Amino acid sequence: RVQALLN
Amino acid sequence: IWLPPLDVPPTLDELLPPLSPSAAHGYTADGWEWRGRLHAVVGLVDRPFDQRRDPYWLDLSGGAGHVGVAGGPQTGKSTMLRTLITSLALLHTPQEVQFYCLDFGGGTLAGLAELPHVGSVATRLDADRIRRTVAEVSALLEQREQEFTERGIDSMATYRRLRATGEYAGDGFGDVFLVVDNWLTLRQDYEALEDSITQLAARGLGYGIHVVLSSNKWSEFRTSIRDLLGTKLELRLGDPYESEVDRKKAANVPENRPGRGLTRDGYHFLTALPRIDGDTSAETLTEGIATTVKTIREAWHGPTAPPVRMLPNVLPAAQLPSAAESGTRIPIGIDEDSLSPVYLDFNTDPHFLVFGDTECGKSNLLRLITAGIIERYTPQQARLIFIDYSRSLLDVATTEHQIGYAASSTAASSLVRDIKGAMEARLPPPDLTPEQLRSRSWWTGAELFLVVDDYEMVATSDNPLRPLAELLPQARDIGLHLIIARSMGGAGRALYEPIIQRIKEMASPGLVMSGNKDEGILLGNVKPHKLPQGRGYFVERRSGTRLIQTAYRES
Ligand SMILES: Nc1ncnc2c1ncn2[C@@H]1O[C@H](COP(=O)(O)OP(=O)(O)OP(=O)(O)O)[C@@H](O)[C@H]1O
Ligand SMILES: Nc1ncnc2c1ncn2[C@@H]1O[C@H](COP(=O)(O)OP(=O)(O)OP(=O)(O)O)[C@@H](O)[C@H]1O
Ligand SMILES: [Mg+2]
Ligand SMILES: [Mg+2]
Repeated sequence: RVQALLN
Repeated sequence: IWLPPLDVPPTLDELLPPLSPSAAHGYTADGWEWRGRLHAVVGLVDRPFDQRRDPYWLDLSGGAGHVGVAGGPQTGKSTMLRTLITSLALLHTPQEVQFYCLDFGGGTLAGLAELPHVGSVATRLDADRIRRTVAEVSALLEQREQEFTERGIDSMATYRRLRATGEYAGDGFGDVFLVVDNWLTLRQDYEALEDSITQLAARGLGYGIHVVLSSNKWSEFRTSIRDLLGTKLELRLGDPYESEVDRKKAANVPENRPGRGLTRDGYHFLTALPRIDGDTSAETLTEGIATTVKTIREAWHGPTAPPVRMLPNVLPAAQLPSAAESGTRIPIGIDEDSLSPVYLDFNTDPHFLVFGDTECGKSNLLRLITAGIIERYTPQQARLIFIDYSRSLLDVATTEHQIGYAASSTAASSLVRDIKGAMEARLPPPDLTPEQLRSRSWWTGAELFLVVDDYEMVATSDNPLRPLAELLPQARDIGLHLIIARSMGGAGRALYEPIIQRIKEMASPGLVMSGNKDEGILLGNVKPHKLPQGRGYFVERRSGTRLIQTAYRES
């Protein structure tokens, strides 16, 4: 999940 | 046999009935049975064994619709053009005939600009107007080729008969005349407009589009278009060996008496002066015209000739199609060719690249596309990451889509690391059915849009984005998108650095704006030159290269 990975 | 050389040329009032102010046909021959039948008198003619000169008339309804004019320096080419236009203007209304001029011969057609029959005159300078004037008429031809077929319009004569009723709107035009003063100057400085105008002459006469072309020599016309000029008016020629009537007859044509010429039948004619006052002198020519144009303008209180729609200095982004009518396609501006919207499709091509000099509108374009993505994608469908050292994308980076913002070289490295890891996980496994590759099945999630402004200063020796270069051509399978803008400073040698090299290699869409030609070609076939703010050559290897004008987003 890109949404959780970077922040 | 021939009549002795005349000492003073005729004027239009001499060769026309008593002219009156009409309500409402303008200042014309009120009630004449010959008014508005597209015939026009252009002077006097001396046929053999005549003892009195007859009025020279031209029929422009039918095959002789296209007019060609030749002759050497100061032979009277430009004055003939002005006489033909004025003569037609005296026998017609602005709703019946329209004129669009490309003046490359002394710029003297400007005096007829205030005529309600004339909608555009372009000097040598006004390239933007020149290039657009032709495209305007070319678009009208294509419009009528479908308008006439969808309705009961079999011939052009039928169309005129319908507008003669006064109850027919039509396409807003009548008979349109494209006038060029120096065909040589055109095909030299506008090679693209040579073939396009030629195509207009080919099939446009049956749709009411006329070409009135002038040049120094007949040989300056290509055979493709020279043969299309039905009506040819040949004046005193240097090197009469390329005359279209007779060589020996042309060598005996009076020099230093401008207006004198030959017809295709070999008749001696003399160009009349574009006046309606009666003054047969030519040293009072600049002023004859003015009064005439004024009179025609005053007597006409109706619609004028439609203008050439120019590319706007500032194109409001509110004009471009909304997300409800465009879909995932993102409009970024309109093209010069047809003033139609120009879309971007990231489902067809993942990346996008911009080149432009100082304050040309690079950062504005990125704010446009980003806002376009925001408008069309939910944050669960597409997430945004900004690399913005100059902090120029603040207005569009406050959305929920944004999950990264790098304003420093350090912050960029911290993001690309999490980016490289996140995207490598989406790299397709070796064994996959084509349907799994087509639908992108093995991974579920959102698309990643990486927006980079001023790539020029993020591309140092230790470019923090370089670790992404190796997976850039794999973007279609992993859902990655790079949207990059760069300056022109060293842009040429910046085509070989790992990232731009691979982005350009993928034939990615992009445009070039206001660059210096010292930088050479960057995208496609266009060598950069100074362009206005927001304008650029939209290079796409599906639709070739097109000059477009990008939109402006407020704040
Ligand atoms: N019928 C005429 N009688 C007397 N003088 C004329 C006539 N026609 C043109 N002239 C004069 O000849 C001069 C040049 O005319 P014109 O501009 O038509 O030639 P041109 O072919 O356009 O020259 P260039 O090749 O330099 O553009 C004008 O200043 C005009 O006063
Ligand atoms: N699409 C457009 N049409 C017309 N004018 C524009 C357009 N976009 C920007 N401009 C004008 O150009 C100026 C500079 O715009 P912008 O900052 O987008 O260019 P830039 O490439 O970011 O400049 P810099 O190189 O300084 O970052 C603005 O003041 C704006 O008024
Ligand atoms: Mg001229
Ligand atoms: Mg900028």
